[PDB]
Amino acid sequence: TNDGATILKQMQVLHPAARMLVELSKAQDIEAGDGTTSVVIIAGSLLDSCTK
Amino acid sequence: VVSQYSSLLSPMSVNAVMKVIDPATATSVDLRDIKIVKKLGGTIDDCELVEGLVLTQKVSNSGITRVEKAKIGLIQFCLSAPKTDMDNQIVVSDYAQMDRVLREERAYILNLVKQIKKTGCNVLLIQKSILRDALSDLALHFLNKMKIMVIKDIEREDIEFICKTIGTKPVAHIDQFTADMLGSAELAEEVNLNGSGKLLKITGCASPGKTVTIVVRGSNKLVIEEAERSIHDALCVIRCLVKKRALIAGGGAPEIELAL
Amino acid sequence: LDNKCSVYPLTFDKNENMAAKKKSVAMHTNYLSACSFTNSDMQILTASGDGTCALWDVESGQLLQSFHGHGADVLCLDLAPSETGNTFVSGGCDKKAMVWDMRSGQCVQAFETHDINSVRYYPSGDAFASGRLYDLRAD
Amino acid sequence: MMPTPVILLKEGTDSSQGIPQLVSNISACQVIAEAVRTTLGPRGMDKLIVDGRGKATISNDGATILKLLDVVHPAAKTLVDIAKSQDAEVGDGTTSVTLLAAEFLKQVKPYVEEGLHPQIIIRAFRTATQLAVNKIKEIAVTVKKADKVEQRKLLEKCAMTALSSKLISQQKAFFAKMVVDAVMMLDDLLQLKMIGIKKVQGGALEDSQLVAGVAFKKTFSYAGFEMQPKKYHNPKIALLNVELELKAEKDNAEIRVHTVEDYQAIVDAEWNILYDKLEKIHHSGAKVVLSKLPIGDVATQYFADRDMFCAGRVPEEDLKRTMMACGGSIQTSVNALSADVLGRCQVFEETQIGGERYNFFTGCPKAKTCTFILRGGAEQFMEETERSLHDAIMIVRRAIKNDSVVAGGGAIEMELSKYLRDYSRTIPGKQQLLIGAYAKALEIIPRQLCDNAGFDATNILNKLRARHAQGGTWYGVDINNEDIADNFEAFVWEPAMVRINALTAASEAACLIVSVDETIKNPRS
Amino acid sequence: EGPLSVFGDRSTGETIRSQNVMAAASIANIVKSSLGPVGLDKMLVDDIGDVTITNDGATILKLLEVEHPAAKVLCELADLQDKEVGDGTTSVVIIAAELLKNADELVKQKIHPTSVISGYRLACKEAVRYINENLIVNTDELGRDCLINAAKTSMSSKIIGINGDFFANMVVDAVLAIKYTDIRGQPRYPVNSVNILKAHGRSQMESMLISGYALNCVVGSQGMPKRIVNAKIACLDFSLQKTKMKLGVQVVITDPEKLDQIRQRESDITKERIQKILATGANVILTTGGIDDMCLKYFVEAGAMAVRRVLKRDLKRIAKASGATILSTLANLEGEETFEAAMLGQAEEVVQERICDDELILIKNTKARTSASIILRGANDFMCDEMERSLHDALCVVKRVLESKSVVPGGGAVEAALSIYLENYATSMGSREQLAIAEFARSLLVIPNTLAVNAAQDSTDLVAKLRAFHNEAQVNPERKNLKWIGLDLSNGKPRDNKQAGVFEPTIVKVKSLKFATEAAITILRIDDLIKLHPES
Amino acid sequence: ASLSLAPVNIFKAGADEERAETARLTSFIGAIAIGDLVKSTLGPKGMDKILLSSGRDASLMVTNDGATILKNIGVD
Ligand SMILES: Nc1ncnc2c1ncn2[C@@H]1O[C@H](COP(=O)(O)OP(=O)(O)O)[C@@H](O)[C@H]1O
Ligand SMILES: Nc1ncnc2c1ncn2[C@@H]1O[C@H](COP(=O)(O)OP(=O)(O)O)[C@@H](O)[C@H]1O
Ligand SMILES: Nc1ncnc2c1ncn2[C@@H]1O[C@H](COP(=O)(O)OP(=O)(O)O)[C@@H](O)[C@H]1O
Ligand SMILES: [Mg+2]
Ligand SMILES: [Mg+2]
Ligand SMILES: [Mg+2]
Repeated sequence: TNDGATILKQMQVLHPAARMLVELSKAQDIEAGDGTTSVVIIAGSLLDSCTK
Repeated sequence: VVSQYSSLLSPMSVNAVMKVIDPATATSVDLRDIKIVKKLGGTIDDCELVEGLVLTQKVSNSGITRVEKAKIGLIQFCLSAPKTDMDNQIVVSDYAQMDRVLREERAYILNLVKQIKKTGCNVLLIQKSILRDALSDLALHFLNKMKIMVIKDIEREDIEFICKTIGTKPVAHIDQFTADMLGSAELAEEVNLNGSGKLLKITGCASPGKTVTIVVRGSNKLVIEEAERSIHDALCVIRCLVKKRALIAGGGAPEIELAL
Repeated sequence: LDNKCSVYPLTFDKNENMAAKKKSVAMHTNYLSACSFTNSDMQILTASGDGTCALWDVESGQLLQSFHGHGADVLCLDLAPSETGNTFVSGGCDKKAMVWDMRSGQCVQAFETHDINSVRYYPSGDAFASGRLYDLRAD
Repeated sequence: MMPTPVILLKEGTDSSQGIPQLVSNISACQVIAEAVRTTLGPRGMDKLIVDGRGKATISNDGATILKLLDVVHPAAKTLVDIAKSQDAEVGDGTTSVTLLAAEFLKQVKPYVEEGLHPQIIIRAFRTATQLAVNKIKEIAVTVKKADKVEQRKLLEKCAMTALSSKLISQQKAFFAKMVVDAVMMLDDLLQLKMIGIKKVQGGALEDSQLVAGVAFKKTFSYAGFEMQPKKYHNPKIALLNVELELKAEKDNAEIRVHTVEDYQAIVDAEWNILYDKLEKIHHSGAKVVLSKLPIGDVATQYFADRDMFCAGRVPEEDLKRTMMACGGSIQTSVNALSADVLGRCQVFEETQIGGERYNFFTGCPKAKTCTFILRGGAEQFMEETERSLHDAIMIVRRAIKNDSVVAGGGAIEMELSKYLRDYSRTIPGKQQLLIGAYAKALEIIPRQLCDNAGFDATNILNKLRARHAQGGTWYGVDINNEDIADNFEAFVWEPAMVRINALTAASEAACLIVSVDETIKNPRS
Repeated sequence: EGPLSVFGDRSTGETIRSQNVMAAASIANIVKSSLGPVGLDKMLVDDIGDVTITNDGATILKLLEVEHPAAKVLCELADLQDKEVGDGTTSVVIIAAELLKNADELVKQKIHPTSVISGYRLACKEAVRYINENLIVNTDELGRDCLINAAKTSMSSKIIGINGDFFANMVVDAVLAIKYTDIRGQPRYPVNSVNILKAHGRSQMESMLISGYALNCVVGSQGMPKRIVNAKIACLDFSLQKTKMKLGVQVVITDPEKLDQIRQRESDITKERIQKILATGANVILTTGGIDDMCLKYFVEAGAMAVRRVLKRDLKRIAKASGATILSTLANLEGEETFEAAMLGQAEEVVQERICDDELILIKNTKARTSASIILRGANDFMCDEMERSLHDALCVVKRVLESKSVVPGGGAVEAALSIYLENYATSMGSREQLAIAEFARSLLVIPNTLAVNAAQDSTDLVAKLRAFHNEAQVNPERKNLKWIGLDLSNGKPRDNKQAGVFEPTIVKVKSLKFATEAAITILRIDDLIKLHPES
Repeated sequence: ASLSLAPVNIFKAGADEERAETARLTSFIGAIAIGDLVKSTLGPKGMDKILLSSGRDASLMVTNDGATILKNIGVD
C-alpha cells in the first residue's frame, strides 16, 4: 500500500505518540479521504520544531 | 500504483460520484451508495463501471442464466414446508395420513410457486434464511419448471442496496406479493470472468435510483486491494469537492506559500 | 504441535439435511466464554473476556443487549428454568453470581458468599447450583 | 542418491558444482564489493567495525575494511587478497581493485548463466587487460625535463589527489607538502622505517608537524633525572647499546673470596667498573646519552652531576632514526668512543606535547630521516590520519620511482572503455560481446563517484562518453561543480602504475573466480 | 531497536529491492529447467512419500511451500495463467522474474521506479499491438492441420510428446465432439466436459477416445444385466430408499392395529415411484443418491441397470448428452406424482466395461448430442497422473485456437521478433523511458535463451543467429518471411516454424505479457518491508 | 533527552543513571536514613546499638559511638 492510513494501521506502533498519530491519520481519512500521509508528516515536523 | 490506468479510472470515479448524487442540491456524498466488487483475474484495464446491480451469488437454476425484460422479485420468506413460529408437529395415526401429508405439502409449495409466477416475475431473489429452509429442492424444481431464475442466500445487509438499485420492494408474506412490487430491468444475466468465477449483472433498470457499482479486477490480490484503496481515495476527493466548492493548486504550492 | 486440531468439524460436510444452518455468528471475536443456545432457539447468549454478557438473535443476527455490571469476566452463564423471559444467571471471576432480565436489562438479583464456573438451574427454578445452592425465593 | 554402504568421502563434505556455484561466487563478490562502495572518492564515507573484543576501528581504506571483515566465502576472499596485493605493491587504489573485479564478474554473469564456456571469458579478459595496460603506458603523460620545481609540484599534486578522500582532506595541501618534504629526505631505498610516525592525543590537525630530525617519547626516567638540563645548543650524542647499571658481571659468574679485604676489593671493583664506563662516556665529550638498554639511577645521577642528559630503553627503531639523523653509530662497547661515532645535532630539547614529554633532535643538516607528530582528538582519529599519510607516502615513493601520471576522477577508465569498445567493434563477435562487457565494466569508477557525491550518474556518464568520443582524453568527474571537467588541468593526478596494477589484479581475480567450477568443503577437525 | 518502536523487522532501500529480486529469481530457477521440448520433468515428494512427477509450471508451484511474499506473487501468477489460458504457465513465471531482474538493474542506476514502470507499461502495450498486426496467422488458411500442429506443439515437453502424432488426433476429435453453439451464434467449446479417466495397464497407445461418456461407477447389484443395447436413460437427483418422514412429522399410535399398515407404506412409497419409472420403458437408472437393497431388486427383476452415487457433474453431462432431464423429484404441476417418457435419454449402448482388474460404465453413442471421454493407460499411477495434466494443456490449447482463429509461430519466434522491434521503437519514446523499454525487449530473450540452454547447445550463437534473421525481416521489406523463423532444438539451428508446424494460440503470448508485466510492476513498486513478529 | 530515556541505549549491561529528581531523591533518602539510624544514640540519655556481624566470624559489638556504628554497616 501507499495509503498513509493503511500503512499506519497495519504496522503496530507501540509508542503512545505514534498511536495518536495513527488516530490522527484515521480522522483525516474520515473527514477528507486524501492527504492522509501529509497530515502525519506535518504533525511530525511540528513536533520536531517544538523540540528546539 | 494505478497511475498508468488513471486515464481509465479518473473518468470512472467522476462518473461514479456524479451518478449517486444530485449536483444541484447535494451537500455530501454517501460512499456506501457506491459498491466495489473485487474479482481476481484479468488486469486493472478490465475494471468496469456497472450502472445496475452486481451480485456474487450463484444461480440455483441450471440452464437458465440469461433473462431479458426481467421482472425481479425480492422475497424475505421461505419456500419450504409450512412451519409456524410456535412449536409444531404433525401427528400421524393412519397409513393414509402419510401420503396425505406428502400430497398437501406438495400442494402448498406448488401454490406458493404459482402465486409467485402469476405476477409475471421471472427473476427471483431469496433472502438468506436460518431456522427454516429458504429454498426447498421441490420448490426449486417447480420454479425451474416455470422458467424462473432463482438466486438465494441474499445477505440481509444488502436488501437496502438492492431495493435502492433495482427498485424492488421486499416481500415478507406471499399475500402481499403482487406485480407492483417487482423491479423491472432490461437484462439480468450471469457472466463468466474467463474461468476466474462468475458474476450476476442486472444492467438496465426502469428506476436507476442513485446507485452505481464498480468491478475491480487485477492479476493478483495485492494489486486488487491497492486499486480498491486508490479508487476509494479518488471517490473521497470528489466527495471533498462536493462538500467544499474550492480548488487549490498542488505540488507543494500551498505549503510553500503558507511557509512564506 | 500446540494445535493438533486445525482440522476440526469446521468443514461440516453433509448432504444438506437442513442442519447446515449453524449460523456461527463469531462477529465479536475475542473469547466465546459461553455460547449457550436459549431454550427458545431465537436467541443466543454469549459472554466475552470484557465481562459483558451479549444476547444475539439468530435470525436478524443483531446484538440485542450487552449485559454489563459484572466485576470480572463472566466465565459461565445459564438459562431460565424453561423460558420465563430468560432470567439467566452469570458466574464469573468476580466471585459473584447475579441474575439478569431482558424485560428490563438490569441485574435483578445478586449473590456473594462463595470463581463460579458450574451454574445450573434447579428443575423447578426456585434455586440453582452454584458450583452451593442459592434460593431465589429467599435471596 | 542411493546410500552406499561405505561413502566415498568423509560425512558432512559439501560439494557444489556447475553454473549455480559460479553464479553464487559472482554474487558473493558483489556482496564483498558493496561493503566498500561508499568509501570511494572525495565524497566517500568511513566505515566503523567493532571486533569481538569491542575495540572499534574507523577507516576509509578499502584494504583495512576488507581485512577487518571476517570473510569466509572462498570466492569472496580473492577480492580481499587482491586488495592486500594492491596495498602492498602500490598502496593506493584498494577500493578500485575490488570494485573493478566485482564489476567484471557482474558484467559477465548473464553470459555465464546462458552456458558460455568460461575459458572464452578468461581469454577475453586477458586480451582486454593487455590492451588496456598497453594503452595506459602509451597515453600516460610524462615530463622529460628533470626540473626540481616541476618534480616537486608533480609529487605534491599526486599526494593531494591521494589524500583528497580522507578526514584530513581539508588540510590536504598542508599534509601533502609535509609528505613530499618527508619523502624527499630519504636517500636511495625510501625505507618506510626511516619515516617515524608518532601519534600524540589532543590538539588540532593543523598542529601536526614534521621534524627534520628525530623525536620520541620520554622513556621511564629514574630518580635524579629532573636535575639534568633539558636543552643543548650543540650537543654531541652518544648512541649506545649498553646497560649502565650495577649488576653481576655475567649471569654465570661466581665470586669466591676468603678475606674481608677481598670482599671490600670486590665491591670497589664493581663500582669501579661502572664508573669506568661512565667516565669513558663523559670524556668522549658527549652531552646527550641514549641507550637501547636500561640506564640505572646511579648513571642518571652521575650524568646529572655532569650537566648531561641520559635516556634508557630507547626503542631500536628510534635509535636507528637517531643514527640516520645525527650520523653516529650504535656502540655496544664504550672503549673506543671516537669523535666519528658520536652523533651531532644543532638543538636538542625536551618539550611538553599534549600531556606527554618528547625528546626533540632538530637542526640535522645531513638528515636522512623524519618523524611525523600527529595530533587528534581520539585514538582512531590519529590512526586514520596515519593510514592516510601512509597512502600519500606510498604514492610519493612510487612517483619518485617514475613520474608518469594519468588524470583521475574516472577519466582514465572512460578513455580505456572507449578504446576497448572501439577495438571490440572490429572482431568476429564472440569475443566482441565480452570485450564490450569489459569496457562497460570499466565505467564503474565514475559511476560510483557520482553516486557517492549524490549526482545523477547517468547524465554525467553520458556527457563523459560524448566528450571522450568527440575528443578529449582527461575529462572526468568534477565533484564540486556537479559536472565534468578536464581533470588534467584540475590536477587530479595519479601515477600510471596505480591503474595498471588495479586493472591487472582485478583481471587476474576475475579470471581465477571464473575458472573455478566446483567447490568442496571438508568437515572441520 | 530505535525510535520507531515496532515489534518487528524492517528492510528499506536496495536491501529489500535485491531481496525481492532474489525471491522472484528463485522461483524461476525452479521451473526454468522444464521449458521447451528438451525440458525434463520433476519429482515432488510430499513429506509422506507421495510422489508427483510433473512438467507443468503451475502444478510445481502449487505443491511448493513458498514463504517469501514476493515469491508467492509469482506462484499465484502461474495459477492465474492456468485458469485463464491453460498454457504458457512456465513461460510467464520466467518472463516475470526476468522482467523484475532487469528492472532492478535500472533502479540501481538511479533510474526512478516510476520511469521503469512507465516504460514497461508502454512496451507491453506495443508488444501486444505488434503481435496482433505482424505475427498472427489466420487458422482458416491452414485447416485441420493447424489444430493438430497446435496440439502437437503443446504436447512437446510432456510425457506424451514423441507419441503426440497419435495423441493430437484424440484431442482435436474430442474437442470437436463437445462443440456447441449458443445465443448470438458463437461456437463455444466447453472443454473439461470431456471426462478423463486414468487407469494403468496397457501402453499409452491403447488410450481410448470414447464416442460417448465414461462413468467411473459400477452397477449397484450383481444381479442386474451389465449391457443394454437400446438404452433409455433416466437421470434422477434423489435417493431411492425407504420413505422416512421429515423432522416436523411424528408417528404416534393409539390403536395398535394401524401399526402394521404404516410400516408397509414406508417401503411401498418408494416401490410405487420405481414402478412408475420402470413403466415407461427405462433401462438405465442413474441417480446421485444411494439405493437401498430392497429397491435394487426391482431393477434386478425388471432387467434394468441401476447406478448409484453418480457424481452430479457427471450426471449433468450425461443428461445433456443423452437428451434426458434431471429430476430432483417426481411431481408434476397437477400435484400428482408421475414420470413421463419425454424425460428419457437415449444411447446406442451401455456397457460394464472392464479396465485392468477394474470396471466402469461406457455410455456409447448418445443421441441428440455428441459427447466424448478419454481413458488414459500408462505404466503406473504416477505416469497416468501426468498424462492427464499434459492432456489438459492440449485440450486448452485447441480450445483457444478454435475460439480465436489466430496463432503465432513458436520456438522463441515471437520473443526474437519483439526484441528487435521494441529496442528500435524505444529510441522514439522519451529520454528516460528509453532504457526501460530497451530492458523490456532484452528480458523477452530469456525464452529462446532457456530453450537453447536446456538442449545443451550454444545459446549465444543461436539467439544471435535468430536475432539476425529477425533484424533482416524488419529492415528489409521484401524479407518479411523471416518473421516465422524460430528455433529447431533437435538440430540446433534457426528454422521457419510456421512451415515446421510449431504454433501457439495468440492468447498464450498476449496474456503472458500482460500478466507478467503487472506482476513485475507490483513488486517493483515496493521499497520498504515491515515484517511484524508473530504474536505467539 | 536523557541517556536512559533514549531510543538508543548508551550503557553497558548493569550500568544505569539517575537524573535530577531521582538522584536528589536517592541522596536525600540515604542521608535521612543515616541520620535517623545514628541519632537516638545522642546526648546523655541516648541508647546503644548492637552490631551483629553476618560474616564468618559473626562478631558481636555493642556501641554508642557513631563512627563505629557507621563504619561496620554495609552501605550502598
Ligand atoms: N503530478 C504531481 N505533481 C506534483 N505534485 C503532486 C502530483 N501528484 C501529487 N502531488 C502531490 O503529492 C502529495 C501527496 O499526495 P498523495 O501521495 O497522492 O496523497 P497523500 O497526500 O495522502 O499522501 C500531494 O500534496 C500532492 O500535492
Ligand atoms: N578531486 C577529485 N576529483 C575527482 N575525483 C577524485 C578526486 N580525488 C580523488 N578522486 C578519485 O577517487 C578515486 C578513489 O580514490 P581514494 O578513495 O582516495 O582511494 P581508493 O582508490 O583506494 O578508493 C580515485 O580513482 C580518484 O580518481
Ligand atoms: N517443436 C518445437 N520446436 C521448437 N520449440 C518448441 C517446440 N514445441 C514447443 N516449443 C517451445 O517450447 C516452449 C515450451 O513451453 P511449455 O514449457 O510447454 O509451456 P508452459 O510454459 O505452459 O509450460 C514453448 O514456448 C514453445 O515455444
Ligand atoms: Mg493523495
Ligand atoms: Mg586513494
Ligand atoms: Mg506448454
